[PDB]
Amino acid sequence: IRQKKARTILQHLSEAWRCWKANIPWDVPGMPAPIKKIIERYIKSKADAWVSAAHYNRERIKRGAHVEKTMVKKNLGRLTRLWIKNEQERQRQIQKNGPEITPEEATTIFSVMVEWLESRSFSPIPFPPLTYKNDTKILVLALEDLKDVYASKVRLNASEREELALIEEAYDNPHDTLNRIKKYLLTQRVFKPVDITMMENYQNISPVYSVDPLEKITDAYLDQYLWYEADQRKLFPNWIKPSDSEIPPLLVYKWTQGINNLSEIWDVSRGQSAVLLETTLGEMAEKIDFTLLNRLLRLIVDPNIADYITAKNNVVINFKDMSHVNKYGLIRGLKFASFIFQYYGLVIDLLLLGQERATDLAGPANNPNEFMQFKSKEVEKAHPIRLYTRYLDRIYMLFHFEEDEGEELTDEYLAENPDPNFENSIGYNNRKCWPKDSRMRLIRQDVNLGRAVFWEIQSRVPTSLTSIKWENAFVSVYSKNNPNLLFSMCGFEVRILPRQRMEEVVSNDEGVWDLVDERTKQRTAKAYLKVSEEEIKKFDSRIRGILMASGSTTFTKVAAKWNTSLISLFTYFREAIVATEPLLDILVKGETRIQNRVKLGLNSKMPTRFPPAVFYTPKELGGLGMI
Amino acid sequence: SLLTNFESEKTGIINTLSINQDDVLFAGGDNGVLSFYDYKSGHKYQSLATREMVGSLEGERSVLCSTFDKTGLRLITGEADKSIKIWKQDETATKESEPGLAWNPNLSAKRF
Amino acid sequence: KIPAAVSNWKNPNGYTVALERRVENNTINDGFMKLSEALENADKKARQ
Amino acid sequence: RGGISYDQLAKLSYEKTLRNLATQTQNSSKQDKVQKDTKTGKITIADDDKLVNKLAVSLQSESKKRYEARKRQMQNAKTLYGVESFINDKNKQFNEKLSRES
Amino acid sequence: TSHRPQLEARSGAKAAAYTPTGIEHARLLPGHTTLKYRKSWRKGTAFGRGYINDMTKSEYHQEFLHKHVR
Amino acid sequence: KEMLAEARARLLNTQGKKATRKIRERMLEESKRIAELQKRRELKQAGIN
Amino acid sequence: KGGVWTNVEDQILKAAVQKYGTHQWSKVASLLQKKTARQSELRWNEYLNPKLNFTEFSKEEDAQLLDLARELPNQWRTIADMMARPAQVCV
RNA sequence: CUUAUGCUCUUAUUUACUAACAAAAUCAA
Repeated sequence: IRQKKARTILQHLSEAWRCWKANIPWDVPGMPAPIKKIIERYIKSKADAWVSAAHYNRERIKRGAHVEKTMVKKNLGRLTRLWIKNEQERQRQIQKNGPEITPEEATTIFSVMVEWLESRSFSPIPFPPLTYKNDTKILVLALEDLKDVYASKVRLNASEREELALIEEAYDNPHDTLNRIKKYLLTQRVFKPVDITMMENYQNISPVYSVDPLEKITDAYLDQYLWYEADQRKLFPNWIKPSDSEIPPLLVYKWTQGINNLSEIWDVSRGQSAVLLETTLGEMAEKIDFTLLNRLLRLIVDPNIADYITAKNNVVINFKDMSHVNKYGLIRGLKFASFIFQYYGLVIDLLLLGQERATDLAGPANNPNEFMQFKSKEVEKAHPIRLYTRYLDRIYMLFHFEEDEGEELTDEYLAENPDPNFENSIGYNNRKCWPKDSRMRLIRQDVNLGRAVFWEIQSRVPTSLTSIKWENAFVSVYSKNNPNLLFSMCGFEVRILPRQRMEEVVSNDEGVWDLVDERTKQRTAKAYLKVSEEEIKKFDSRIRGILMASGSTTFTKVAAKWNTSLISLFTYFREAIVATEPLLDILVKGETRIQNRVKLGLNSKMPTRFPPAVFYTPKELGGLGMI
Repeated sequence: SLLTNFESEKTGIINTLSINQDDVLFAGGDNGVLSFYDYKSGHKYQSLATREMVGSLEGERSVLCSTFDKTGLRLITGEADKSIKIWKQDETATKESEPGLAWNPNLSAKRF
Repeated sequence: KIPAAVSNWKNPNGYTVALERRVENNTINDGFMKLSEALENADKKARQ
Repeated sequence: RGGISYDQLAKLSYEKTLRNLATQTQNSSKQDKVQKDTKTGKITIADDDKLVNKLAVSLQSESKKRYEARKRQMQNAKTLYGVESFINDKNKQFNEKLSRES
Repeated sequence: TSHRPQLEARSGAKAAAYTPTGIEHARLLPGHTTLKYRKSWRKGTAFGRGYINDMTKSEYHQEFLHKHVR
Repeated sequence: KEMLAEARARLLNTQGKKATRKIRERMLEESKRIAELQKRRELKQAGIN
Repeated sequence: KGGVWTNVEDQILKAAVQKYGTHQWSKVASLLQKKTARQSELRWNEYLNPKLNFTEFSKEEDAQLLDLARELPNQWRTIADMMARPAQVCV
């Protein structure tokens, strides 16, 4: 037989290639097992070509060197297949090999969190009663939060048409939809499946979770309710960021002022030193365990809502073909997902600071400290961790060491980890943006002290909760040898240099902060500012977004989107653009390319045809109105 | 003219052939079984099976291409496990100790 | 003998084939067992 | 069990045609060369006009019987099964093929 | 229908009996015309003190999807 | 039932534009052929070939 | 506007999946007026799939359920895959 | 050798088809 089986057996291949792309196992029930060996062999062969082209084109897109408009969407498709495969594999081997946390770890986690809440006399968040005085406003704030997506939209399809009906019907019937929400928080435990769409950012592909709108309403109410009660009862301490009290570049400014205002950091009369540490918490939200999550939320919230929160994270997630069950990781795409993450942050953080120092930072419960305070100099002085803060998942710690404490802490590291070839300065990383003179100099006793701090801290948090690695960690040391304490909190990159270590005081431009000591009112340091290279590449990726989405769009929209992107660029960090060279090159490269985009709207890239009055005159006079 | 018929029976899809100066003929199998034939007589005197990899599919154990070197004492096989294996003729082996497979024909398989 | 191919995605001649053609077995390990009982014991202890 | 290989089925159909040929000779009993050319290499065989007709009529009649046997089998195949929903004859035909695979 | 896989490839037997054209291609211009021949603060806290033949299970693939998703 | 009568017809119609148009062109081509043949017959009724 | 399922629309959807397949849900909602391809997919994967398990509770199932809901507190999509049952029936 | 409607140039209004034409985004009330 030659001609008749060729139809059938290659359709088995095409079906099996679809099942591999969809992560369906492809079991043909009675299949001659040598043929199953063949079709599995070539599909692994086609898998290797398919996965290698996905890696090859993604490096090519990040370089930004002549990728098609189609190939960007094709590569978004292949990587969102591979990300969910890595997700579905990670779900399966967790379920074969059980939870990563040992029950002794979960016992210690629970015992610390109980002790913290007992120390603060925290009364847990109740279920919202029938007669709750703030109830209609919290629903109002929630529904406006949902509406503001659609106040800026024009053209709608089915799912938001029925969504907008629900908000409007909830406006008409506040008391009906409050009773429906309280009924869902009591009873409902099974939820509709969530769709993942993943956004192109040309450097990373980020996931976006689309929730059912009836579930979105009760999420947004639960979101707005819990945050109000958490901030009312003072759940989260002062050092948990983002806070509503300040915008992030005011956070960076209060951080550097707070670095300045501790006593005797800059004094290196003795051999005393200062170490700042930056760490991601890695796969923080990816490695949250629900059985721990539910039990810890019994501490903090009435068990009905805590049951609701655990129930909502366990939903079916489907892309196009691929469907699985998120039975381990947290979904950020929920509205209330904010609240768990900061709360799960507090669980990670109380490991790091311990019971005593986190009590010393956040102060007593009746009279809490502000973001940079201690009740005395001595409570500040009694422990080397002087300043702690947490911005989402980054961690910023400040260590003040006397000579003896630094020597013990590096000797015990070298006793545990020797270095005969003195290679501690090889894997050490510092900011390649600042120049080599005023970068963190690789000098052995500071390099060994820097690793010894991190080795101390990686022990404090287990690898089952988060993955704190040295490859993501950044340590800055200030010493006799290093006058620079340099860190990156938010797209800012900050270099602090004190006044006594400036040898000569020169006037600067407005890209340099003047850090003021409080009690002398005197300028005692200078915090130089630059932009992170990441946010620079985000803005270049953003401009490529304007250019690739708008195929044959009107000219004034292209100029308008450039205005929105550039104002957003310059308003968030304004001062740091003074000092950064490659950002200025990318501003030139972007603005010329968008002017080239208008020039490609016609068939002319002539300079003489396009004087700057064409582009830069406002819309009232008939120009683009570019900035 | 047909010189000789080898004892190739039970092999299935022979991907590659290589011939030594020493009349060692190689027959790479799609089953992973690689068999060495004396070229003059057409007799299998060794049959061997490879390991696939640390982790890989059971169909991937297959030889796709092969050659001897100029000397003839090395056999280089590129296989579908994404690897290259270098097969080496075992010294310190006398006729005794390893005659190989027995010279046993059957007339039932009418190959001859 | 090869079965005929019944696909869940394509249907080039638009055939109607019954639902049984188109359309795990393990347990949880003791890691989940020991985890939940320890948390409950710690909760009972914290209650005490 | 198994199917019958094309050597055996060639032999069995060979025997069936021998038995039928023998019954034709028996019924004909109850109811009652080679020259090669010199000019060319072509060869000439003297034949009766009978038994050439009889072979041709037999081959036609066997073709008729197999045609009508399959045609009646077509009639049964589209009248037997009516459980599953279909769209055309080719749907039921292909879904009879999936029933044969079970 | 109209969208078919191949039963056979286009054979060179048919193209051999055709008459040639003698059109002049850019890559058949004379080039390389000559052959070359061979011759106490650490106490208060909670608790302190390789190749696989699978492109999807590889270590580089895990380091890929952690960086390019974020 | 009108939804069901629409669904009953859509599930039992499997071809698309290209096959239905090919059917229509094939019927119209044969109709042109049948017309042209009977023309020749009616002209042959008159004796003119 | 969120409507309830009649047994008429129930029979269209079963005949739709029988022809179109379980992945072409916008093909299914074209036949099925007033209903969504999300809603069509949701009912087939929660109600209408004949592989699903709508039957009586043996005492092994009841002892297994009270074990799983104690060991995996409030993970009903997780428990329903362990029980090989639909989820809201399991609740 | 059977003999049966010749569309007018401009402007306005209304209706039908048609462009498989286009479109409120950041932001300020």
